[PDB]
Amino acid sequence: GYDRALSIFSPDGHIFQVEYALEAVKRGTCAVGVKGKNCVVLGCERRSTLKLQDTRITPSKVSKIDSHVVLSFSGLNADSRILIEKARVEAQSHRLTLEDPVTVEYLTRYVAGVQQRYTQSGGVRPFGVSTLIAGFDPRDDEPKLYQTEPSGIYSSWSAQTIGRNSKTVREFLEKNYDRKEPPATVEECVKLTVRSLLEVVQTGAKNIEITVVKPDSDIVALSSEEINQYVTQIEQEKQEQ
Amino acid sequence: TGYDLSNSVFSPDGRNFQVEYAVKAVENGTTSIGIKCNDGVVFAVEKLITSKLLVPQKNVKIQVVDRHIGCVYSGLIPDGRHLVNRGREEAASFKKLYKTPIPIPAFADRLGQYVQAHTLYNSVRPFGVSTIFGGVDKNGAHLYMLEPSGSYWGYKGAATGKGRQSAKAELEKLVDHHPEGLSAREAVKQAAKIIYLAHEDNKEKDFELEISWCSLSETNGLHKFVKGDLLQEAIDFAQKEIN
Amino acid sequence: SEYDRGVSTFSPEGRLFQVEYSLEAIKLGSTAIGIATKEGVVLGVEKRATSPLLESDSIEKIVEIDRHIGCAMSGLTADARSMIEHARTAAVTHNLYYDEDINVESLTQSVCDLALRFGEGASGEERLMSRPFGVALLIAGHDADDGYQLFHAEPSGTFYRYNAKAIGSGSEGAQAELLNEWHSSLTLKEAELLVLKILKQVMEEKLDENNAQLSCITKQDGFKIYDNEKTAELIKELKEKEAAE
Amino acid sequence: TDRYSFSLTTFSPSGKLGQIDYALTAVKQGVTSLGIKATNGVVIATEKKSSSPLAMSETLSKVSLLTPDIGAVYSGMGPDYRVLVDKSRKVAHTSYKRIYGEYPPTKLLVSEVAKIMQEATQSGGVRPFGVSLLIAGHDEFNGFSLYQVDPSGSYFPWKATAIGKGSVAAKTFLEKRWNDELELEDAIHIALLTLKESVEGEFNGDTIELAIIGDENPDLLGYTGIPTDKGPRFRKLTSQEINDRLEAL
Amino acid sequence: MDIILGIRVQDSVILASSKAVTRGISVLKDSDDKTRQLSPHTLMSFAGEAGDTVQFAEYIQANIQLYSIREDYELSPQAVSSFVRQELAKSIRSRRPYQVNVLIGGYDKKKNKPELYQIDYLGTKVELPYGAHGYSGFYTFSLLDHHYRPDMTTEEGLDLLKLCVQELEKRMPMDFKGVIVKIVDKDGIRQVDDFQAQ
Amino acid sequence: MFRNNYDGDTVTFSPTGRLFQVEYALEAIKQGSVTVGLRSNTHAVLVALKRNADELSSYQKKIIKCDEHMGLSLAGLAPDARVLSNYLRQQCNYSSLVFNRKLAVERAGHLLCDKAQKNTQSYGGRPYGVGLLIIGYDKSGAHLLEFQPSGNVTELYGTAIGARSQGAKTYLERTLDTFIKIDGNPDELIKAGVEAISQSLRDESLTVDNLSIAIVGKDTPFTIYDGEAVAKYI
Amino acid sequence: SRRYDSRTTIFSPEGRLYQVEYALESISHAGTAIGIMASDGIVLAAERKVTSTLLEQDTSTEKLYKLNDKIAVAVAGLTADAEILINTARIHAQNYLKTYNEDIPVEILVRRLSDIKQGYTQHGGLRPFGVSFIYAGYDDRYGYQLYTSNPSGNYTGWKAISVGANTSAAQTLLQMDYKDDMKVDDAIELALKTLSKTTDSSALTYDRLEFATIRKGANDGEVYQKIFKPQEIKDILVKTGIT
Amino acid sequence: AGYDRHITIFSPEGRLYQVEYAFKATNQTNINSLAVRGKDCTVVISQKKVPDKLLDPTTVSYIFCISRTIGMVVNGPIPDARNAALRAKAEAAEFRYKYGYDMPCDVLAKRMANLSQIYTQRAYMRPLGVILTFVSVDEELGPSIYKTDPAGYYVGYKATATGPKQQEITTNLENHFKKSKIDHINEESWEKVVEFAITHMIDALGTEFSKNDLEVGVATKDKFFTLSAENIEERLVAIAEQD
Amino acid sequence: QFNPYGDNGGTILGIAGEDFAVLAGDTRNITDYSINSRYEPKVFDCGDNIVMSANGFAADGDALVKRFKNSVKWYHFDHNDKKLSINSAARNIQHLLYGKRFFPYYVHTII
Repeated sequence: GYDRALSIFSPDGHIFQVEYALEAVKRGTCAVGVKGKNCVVLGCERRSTLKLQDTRITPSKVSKIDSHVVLSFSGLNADSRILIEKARVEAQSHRLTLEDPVTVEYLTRYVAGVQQRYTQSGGVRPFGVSTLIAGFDPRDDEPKLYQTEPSGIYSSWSAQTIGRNSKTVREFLEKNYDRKEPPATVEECVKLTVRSLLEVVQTGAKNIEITVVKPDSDIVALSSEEINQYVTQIEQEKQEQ
Repeated sequence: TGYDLSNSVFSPDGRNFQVEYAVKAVENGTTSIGIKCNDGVVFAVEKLITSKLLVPQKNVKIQVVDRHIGCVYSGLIPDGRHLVNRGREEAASFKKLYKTPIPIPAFADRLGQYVQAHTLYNSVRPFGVSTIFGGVDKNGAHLYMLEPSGSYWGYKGAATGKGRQSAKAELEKLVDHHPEGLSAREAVKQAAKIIYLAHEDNKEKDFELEISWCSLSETNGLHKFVKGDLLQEAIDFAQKEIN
Repeated sequence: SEYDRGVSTFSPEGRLFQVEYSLEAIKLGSTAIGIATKEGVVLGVEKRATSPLLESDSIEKIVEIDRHIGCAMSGLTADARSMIEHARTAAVTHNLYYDEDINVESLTQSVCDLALRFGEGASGEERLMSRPFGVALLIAGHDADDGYQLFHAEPSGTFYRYNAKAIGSGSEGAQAELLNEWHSSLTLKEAELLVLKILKQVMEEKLDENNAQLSCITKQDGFKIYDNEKTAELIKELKEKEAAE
Repeated sequence: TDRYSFSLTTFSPSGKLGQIDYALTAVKQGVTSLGIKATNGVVIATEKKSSSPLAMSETLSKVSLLTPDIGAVYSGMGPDYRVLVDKSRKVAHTSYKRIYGEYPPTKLLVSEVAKIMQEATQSGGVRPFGVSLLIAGHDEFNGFSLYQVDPSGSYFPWKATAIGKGSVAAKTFLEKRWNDELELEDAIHIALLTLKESVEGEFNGDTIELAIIGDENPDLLGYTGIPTDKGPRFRKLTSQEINDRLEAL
Repeated sequence: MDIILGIRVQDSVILASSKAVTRGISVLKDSDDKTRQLSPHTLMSFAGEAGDTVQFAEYIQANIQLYSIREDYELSPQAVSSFVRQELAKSIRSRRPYQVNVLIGGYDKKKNKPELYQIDYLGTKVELPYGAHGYSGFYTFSLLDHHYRPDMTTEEGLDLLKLCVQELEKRMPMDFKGVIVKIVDKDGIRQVDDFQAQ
Repeated sequence: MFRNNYDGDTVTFSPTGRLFQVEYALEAIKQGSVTVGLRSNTHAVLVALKRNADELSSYQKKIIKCDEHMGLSLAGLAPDARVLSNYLRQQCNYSSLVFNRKLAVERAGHLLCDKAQKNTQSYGGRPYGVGLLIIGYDKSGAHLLEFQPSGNVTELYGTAIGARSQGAKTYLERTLDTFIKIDGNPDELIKAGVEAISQSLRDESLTVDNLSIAIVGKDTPFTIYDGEAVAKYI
Repeated sequence: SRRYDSRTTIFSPEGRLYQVEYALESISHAGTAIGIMASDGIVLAAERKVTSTLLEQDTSTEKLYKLNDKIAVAVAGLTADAEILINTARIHAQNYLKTYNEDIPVEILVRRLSDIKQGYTQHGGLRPFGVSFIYAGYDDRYGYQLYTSNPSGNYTGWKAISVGANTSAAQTLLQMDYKDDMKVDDAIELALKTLSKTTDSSALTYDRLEFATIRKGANDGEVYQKIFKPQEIKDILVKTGIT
Repeated sequence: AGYDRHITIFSPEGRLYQVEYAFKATNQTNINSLAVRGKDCTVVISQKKVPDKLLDPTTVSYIFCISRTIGMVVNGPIPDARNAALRAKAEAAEFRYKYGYDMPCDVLAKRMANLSQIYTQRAYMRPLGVILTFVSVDEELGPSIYKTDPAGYYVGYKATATGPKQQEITTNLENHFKKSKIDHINEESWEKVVEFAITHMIDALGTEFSKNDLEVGVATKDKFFTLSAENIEERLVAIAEQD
Repeated sequence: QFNPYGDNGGTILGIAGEDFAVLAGDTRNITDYSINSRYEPKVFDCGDNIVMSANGFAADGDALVKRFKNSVKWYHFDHNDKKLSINSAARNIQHLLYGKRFFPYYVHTII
């Protein structure tokens, strides 16, 4: 077989080791990014299955990279922590050498840069992470949303999802998200993000994290009640028809 | 066997086959001989003309080291030049340190120690050549013949290559009917002879003979190439006896 | 069966299969097409997106190297980003040292002297990167010495100059067609409808100005990447001539 | 055979590094050796075997002095022990004596040695040491001590124990005749009667190499004038001192 | 040298810092801000050698900010100044040292107490009720020894600090082109743009 | 059954004393186009048959300059040649700036042999897949050499390498007595080379697009004739 | 045959890292250790695995260690791999103290360590740490905290956790009786009231234990960290359910 | 399925055969050597087989002069032994330089048994397939004899043997020393001891020797020397009658 | 104290005509108050129709020029014997000179 190393091409021009890394992203929990036209909203799910543990300092899956940029992932947990750190430092080094704080693409590019660097030489293993980077460039108002894969490629999207059962959530989004006219309200843009996870969450808002980011370094996480205030209003019109 | 793949590995009987195969490649190259006359030595190699399109007098197989050492080998030609350039540095740095041109016996170890080394690590290929060399120092003349395992000694005269035995029996002889140092001039002569007699294994492939020598009286301590008149004489002085 | 696993291993008939497979990696990319004319050079590509939520321009299949040189790639994207980057630095540096523009082929040259850096072991020097790049390039440019030139870069390390060429999944049928169309006296507008036509042909999906990107370069304005409205009507204006003959 | 026992870097499906256990086998083979902790001393001993009496065994130690308060012995691959020793006597200066103006306590030397033992493991390209040592000594704040060190790098403290071929039982014998009180002379005794069954050769003064940690020898210094510099506690018994204690069983 | 004053009062710290910037014979600017906020409640003024001055300031600021998003927690005045003294400390024994003196004044939301640390380019740090760098001390220190009280209001401090400046003007040879004042407290940093607009 | 556990690395001797990886290399030189070289006592000549892809692509050159008095033609893997010809350009420049003497051709052989050398004795790499015919004009007049990836540089009077090269070498082997004497006249030394090369065509014939030539000698600094300029020989 | 578990540098077709999983498997071979959170303290309880009649155990320790003067950890897994970490874990802890002149926060220290363990999982020529850790400590940021980390490099915060042998059992029992506020002397109770049930030995003997706890209050405005002595154990052990 | 290919892998029974195989190579030498010590001298014996009328015997020895007091004999291939001979030959020079005094036999042997251990544990090369026998007259032990092997071993010998005939030359001595009940040969001068070995060897091999079938060296009060060609014939004569 | 510099006098001159250019420079070469040669050129053709002269410290001059000429050589080698536009040349000379910004060539050069 030819799937044994990163430095070998299969007869048909593939490199399976990198491909298999992706098969791990599917293992992790689901993440979903949805942008409006004055905001961007990220959503996740909580692996609430085996708990008798703490609560205070529980990861939110979503992390801030700079005052104006947040990042979310899916896949090998431990692997993810390093990318988040490396991107945080770079974000500060950019300000140190150019005054100006980073752009959402420059960050995405730097990250994917790393992910690709770990598929070059052998005696190295590709990060088993896939990530969604959202935010707003400095003194700019156009919402941005990018995604990166373990292979090293990055891309922008109007809305996108990764992780287990991302095929489903994606179908949904596709027939709902209007390219010509994005959610014009942070409230509805949330509503749309919530209702999408509400097809893989397995009931309860106790399994859903939502973070909202607007222009001017204005970011803010969501609470358990607020989140349920939507599970509520969407469980209405659900049987309402 | 799985003991003939790596170069470092010992076979159950303490046998290093990769070095051995190295020798198989040596006893297949052309033939090289080495004569040790009274004061100085004589070398000669068999050059093989494959086609008519081969400028003659060119493509020399004998190299001088410093300016007093003859040097000839058989086997992989590139490996040849190589083992010698090292010898050329090893020489040079030595004279630059002690002033006095390097002792022929000393020189040999340097080469051995080096060839030695290419039998230790599995990341490299053993030298694919047997080398014969010598020259005249303060203790007169010496003549050695190093080989693929780094093993070597002093000889009265010797040779390696596809046809070496004939070169040897017709060599031991010269020793028996002369037990007391051969002859400066005469060595050359008998040299061009010992090659022909040995070429009968390449018979169908016309060849070109190359001789060099080093002697305290004819060369004057320095190693020189046998070209010109004495070069012809030695040929006929052998072409005649070939009948 | 046994000699295709080392990038530094000759098959009994003097071949380097890993390099060959490398190329086979490109066929998987979507088609890219280049046609050269005494008027300028054209570059067009099939975008091919998995979803309607992707942002098109997200897929940079055609990019600028410098004001006078552009290009289109095909094959592994991560591997492309690296070449595009080197190429751009190559151009700019040369500018800095000479106060002039790098000859198209001299640039293409440096791009190949980069792929030429594969191989791990240590037999002397040192060139860190294990295998061949999985991508090819269509470099369209222009310089004062040889005018509008168009090149094909292969991970093998060599390159040829073309009058017109196509790479990617469709380079099979596309290259045939181009063999029977191209002629030295083609106008720029003529080549545009030709690149546009051959894609539609050996492409697949209904050819819309979303799954097809088109660009060109000229002495006058350098490298420009045709906006959507232009390409859009260039498609209508195209698909029309198909009715009659 | 597995396909996991030929790589220091490899975990077997259960979770056992391999090459280590086979290394630990070369030890469970070596000649029998023991160590007993007393209340006012500690004894470490190991047997000797002659290739032939044509060889002078009195030019190859087996019970070594690391510090004038610590000695050690072994069972397993001879040659390793010889250098593992000189590397221990150094990592004892460069790592303590030269920083604190004094020699190191038992516990920390044993750990500075297991540290060098550790390296052999974590890293493909080298093999671990085929030796296991019993290190015995004493330092002011800790009283006397007894420690074992294996290729695995781990190390533990005993009261008494044995390592080697004849250990299963020797380690059984000791278990029976040990109690918190044995004075050193008792230990020196209990040792011989255990180094007894563990032999097929003989029991003279040469084929037995035993040393012990005890009281200070104000004689074994070489100088006198400085009050505190009192003397070395480590004493390797001589061929004579031995066979005498052998007569009185 | 430049002017760097600072004084801690009841519940806040105040920082004064001359506005001029001079290159040899001329004055290229009379509205320079020698300040640089490290975090919501930590402020740091500086004065020293031409280039070294702000390259360092920004560097420090970058580290603190990094730490703050990473931990999502805010580093304390005490620990912040400690970090600074560490760097400068290593700096003095390096191929070429930064020649920068500083003042750090933050609000410890944990103790609800204002704190002011004064550090010089050598790595010499000390916690004080009020401080100054360079020649700035000789003209003021006595006035503050005289009137300063720990119970002082922010409102009273300013009045005090005004006196020190008036003295700096009357007896100092250099014309520092006025100062810019800033206040740090439980609510963060704000600029008294009315000591200038006066 | 029937394997060959001795051809995996350039660093392994087969039981008979052969380096198969190096052998396979030469095999790649045979798969390349043909090229010819021949010289008299006043000039040297390179004649090459450029190859191509489509009727749209260009013909890949195979003649390379190295100095005003030296050059070579190649067969096989293009890149390898680049590296080699380049190492050569360097060696000449050194011998020019430092000593101010034009690098002799024989020397250029030793140099290209010792470099090709290293790649047959160490692990990890592979041998150069390309043969070269070098020509030049030092203080010993005309000169022609033939280098192979094994580090074997031999000095001939003429020769050819590449697919079908055979026929051309034969021809040269007869016309020898004739051209070895074409002194003072370059135009005839080239017409000779062109005849000899045609002895190796099977597909087409040489056209102005696929023919390359080059000369150097007595009063002719290494220059290369391309396309529309080699017409007077077609 | 042919499997994807030959090393850490290799993903199976399904994105699994076997080599790492096997290390995670080495833990179930270690002595049980427990950690229980409390409204006023944290308890660390372990059960020495290794055993023999003549094995010194009243002085030296094997499972409980002090990293910081405010942080402690329970070990489980490869003995040597444990010390390598524990030491660096101690150095890092002191650099924070030396730089910020404040004591290092728990999560930061646990994260730094998990981040090293992470790394030995992604680079060739490296073998992951065959260790697991129960961190128990206190900082002014989040009061008392209980954390756990495995060989894969992940960490987490429990209110009551167990690692080692029979984790299923130990874990189960706790999940049952743990009262969310439970005072300290009830956790030390529940410590044995769990370790007991999941042992083997005819009887749970003191010499086979290791306890330590972290308490603090208004009194010493700071934290007192205690590592029980063989004595206190043999005692508090009787006060419960042992003759 | 290749234990014995790598110098670093332990067989299930901690063997490391590559080190073992190393030894058999120390035998394909086909030369025997025994060394015995006098009362102020030390002598080593070894046969000098020269199977070629071409090799000039002057350059055919297996005993070199490390330092002006120490001599060495090797039971292995001239390439490998020539290496070792050099390293040790240099350790001497440097030791003197770094310590003010001439390096002892017993030491040099430990630098080598150590050197050929690190040589063998780090795997930076294949172990040399030879046995080294160090002889000299120390100023703190006079008659001294130590012998190192490939596995990194060494020890003192009152007089030992090495070759394809261990036991013979050995036992023969065990019965001669079994009588004299002492650990050394008694005699005022070397000359006589020499005679003792040849004498006590022909006995074990069963063959006569001439002034070319043998080879011996001896050590005096600081002055190591190789026995002459012709001079070896001497004592051979003197002891051809006092039978 | 070893001083690595020296002044070998000399004067050079360069005028640019409407469609031609000149560059002159005397041949005398000196050291202090003595003569080293009454004819030693300081004005060379470097190829591609470019004249150059570096005047000041004799040696640095010869060096720069040689270094420049070997550079024209390689410009051809890498860009198909393309001609070196005199402007492209000066830009290049800059880098050569600035190459030694901290151990400067003690000369005033003119092309």
